[PDB]
Amino acid sequence: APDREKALELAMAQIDKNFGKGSVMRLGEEVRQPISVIPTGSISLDVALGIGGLPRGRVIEIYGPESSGKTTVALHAVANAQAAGGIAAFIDAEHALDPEYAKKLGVDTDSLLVSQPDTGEQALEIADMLVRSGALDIIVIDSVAALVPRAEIEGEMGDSHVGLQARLMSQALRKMTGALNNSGTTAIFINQLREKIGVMFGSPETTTGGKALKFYASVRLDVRRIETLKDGTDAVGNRTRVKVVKNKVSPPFKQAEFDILYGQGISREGSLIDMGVEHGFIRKSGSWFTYEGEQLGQGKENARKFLLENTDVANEIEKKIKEKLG
Repeated sequence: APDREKALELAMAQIDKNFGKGSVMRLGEEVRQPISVIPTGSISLDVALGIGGLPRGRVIEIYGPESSGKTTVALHAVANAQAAGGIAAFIDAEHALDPEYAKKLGVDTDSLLVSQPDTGEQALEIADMLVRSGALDIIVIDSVAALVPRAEIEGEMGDSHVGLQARLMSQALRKMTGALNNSGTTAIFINQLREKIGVMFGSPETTTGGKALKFYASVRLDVRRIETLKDGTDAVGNRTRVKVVKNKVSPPFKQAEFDILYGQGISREGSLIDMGVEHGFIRKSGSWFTYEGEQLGQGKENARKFLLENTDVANEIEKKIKEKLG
């Protein structure tokens, strides 16, 4: 009771000191303030990070099977970082990006830097100096599994005696991190995979590069698709679930879900309905959503419709959901 809580709180103190920001931390803390934070679009995922958005000046890794929604976030994370006089850079190595879409999210493509490395070392060296500049305030290495070494991509082997794509990543991230912090340029890395089977086995290892990325990232996000959608017709989109499996700026293991419409991507509107009920700020009168008095409609997408008609009631519902959490 006495000397205990006393010796502990003290001990941890002696820890964070010679060990980064919050090395140790109880899963039920309040967290301080990393101010610099990029809205991830989805608010659900925002409070999830505890800090409300991606911690600026750090390395983020969004990993998950295909069709999940990794970039959608990343992109948004850019659409926001941008709509604030920010400069974004997109180190593409998958040659898989669709402006039309990234435009409907809020990215200023025309003003978006987008390189296309021919080798791994290249993709990373670029991001390095393209970081020192203190200009960029967010870069997005698209596809870690794609950062193939000059070697394997130069016939001379595919491996033979190495761990290159691993030795590679490590080397980079290393001198790549110290520089990120200074320039305060948060860096997102997209990881590619294939989903579960009830209980995970698979390859938490890595696409031989992410091994290091694990220890260097300050936040890691497990973006898995949970279930598709419908509303009379066929399907307007996927609902996705993100499990923040690591976090050195707030408590980890938090959850967050939200809708990705095949059209506009994230569904702010609907993202409110969900957190609207979970926070009582809106109620259900039997599949008939209603916000104190006036009903929104029968069915999430219907209330989404109505919520998508008038910005006011929305900004209001938003207004409250945010004050009940900070």
